[PDB]
Amino acid sequence: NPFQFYLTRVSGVKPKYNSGALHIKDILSPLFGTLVSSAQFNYCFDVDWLVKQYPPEFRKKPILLVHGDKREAKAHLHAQAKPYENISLCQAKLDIAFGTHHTKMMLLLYEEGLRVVIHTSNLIHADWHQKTQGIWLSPLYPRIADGTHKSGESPTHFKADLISYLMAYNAPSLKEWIDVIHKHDLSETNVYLIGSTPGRFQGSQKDNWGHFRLKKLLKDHASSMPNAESWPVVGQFSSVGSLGADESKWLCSEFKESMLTLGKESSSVPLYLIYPSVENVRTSLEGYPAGGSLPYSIQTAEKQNWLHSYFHKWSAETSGRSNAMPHIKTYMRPSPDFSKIAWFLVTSANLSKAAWGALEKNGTQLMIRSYELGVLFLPSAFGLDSFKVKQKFFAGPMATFPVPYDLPPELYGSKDRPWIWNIPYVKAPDTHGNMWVP
Ligand SMILES: O=C(O)c1c[nH]c2c(-c3ccccc3)cccc2c1=O
Repeated sequence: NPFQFYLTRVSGVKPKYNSGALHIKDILSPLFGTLVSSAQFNYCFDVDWLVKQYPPEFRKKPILLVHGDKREAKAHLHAQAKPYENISLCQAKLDIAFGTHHTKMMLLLYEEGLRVVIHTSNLIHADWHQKTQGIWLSPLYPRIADGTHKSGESPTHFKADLISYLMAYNAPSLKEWIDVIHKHDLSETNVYLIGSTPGRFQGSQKDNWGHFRLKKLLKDHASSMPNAESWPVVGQFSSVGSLGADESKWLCSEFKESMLTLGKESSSVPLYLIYPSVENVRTSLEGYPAGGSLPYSIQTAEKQNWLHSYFHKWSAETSGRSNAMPHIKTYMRPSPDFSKIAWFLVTSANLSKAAWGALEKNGTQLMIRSYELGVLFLPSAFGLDSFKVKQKFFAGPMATFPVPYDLPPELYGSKDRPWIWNIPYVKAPDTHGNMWVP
């Protein structure tokens, strides 16, 4: 395969459903490269656990943890890392209220080159145990010879775009990583970077981030087809923000409008949202505790009951993961019969204005609260007009894209409810025999 899109290993499925999956120990193995230094961008860290995932011979190499924690949470993280003299920390600035550092990325510097890993898992045991999570693995990027002057840039502009993302932090520890990236050849990269960074962007900067970044890439590098209006949009996520009193406020006015962009020319497009029902969580491998990582609050939900008529169950027989609750987030554009897709995005971004941006100041400014990161797969970047959907995620032309859940998505039944994490479920017990009492 040219796509290098993986799922994490799931404890409890048959071996055939983990053949081709990756655990964090696999990613950090010496088979991938001889580690010199690494940077771990994430939201939540268990530092004792994380160091144990590195190979023993690499556990004293420098590690930088890039996080967004403040005040007592910041102190707690520093306390976790103090026993490890080789670990440094970088607090990403969050100057807009209610923002978080959600980006999940590894920079892995080797003797042999550099690797970039953009993924969806927190650095804690539970996120790699029984969840559905996504990983994109970059090629091994070779170093540019000292004295040679080459750009090292890809046709997707990935090198410049990754440097731009890191520059937004304005952090000394990340200037060091920017200099590392400048020294490597990333020309083989076949994905586009889609990032969010906190701020208020107008003018030339409007298209740099968030859903306007996605819109710009789809305008420039995808083609519109006849009957495009019949190609649905699918969004699949693990959390939902406050989207407003009706769909016209944000979901179907600016978010969907960016997502349905194709080509440079100038809505009844079906919108499918995939989000675990209560029954999905109850019967999952983890049981109700899986809902601890699906943080949809009742306060938000009760203000937007209109949204739930868009919701479809989690189903993933194609990858044997129907009972492995999703923490991956994906967005894609399938054909009307779900046999092809016009593009696929894997990202940290949930269905929220904080992650994707919301227009302000009479439509002239995009305000984003959070850091997010994902990679976009476009057929044009692979010499194709569309991707055929792989029918079985782990089965065997390698130009078919491995969609990790079932299509078409299945609408909630009349008795289904979206998982809401801060109310009790006492009607029926989970796979471990327990109820849920927040
Ligand atoms: O990395 C990620 O995707 C995650 C980000 N926030 C999470 C929260 C949370 C939500 C609101 C306020 C504080 C915490 C709770 C449970 C899991 C997550 C989580 O998994």
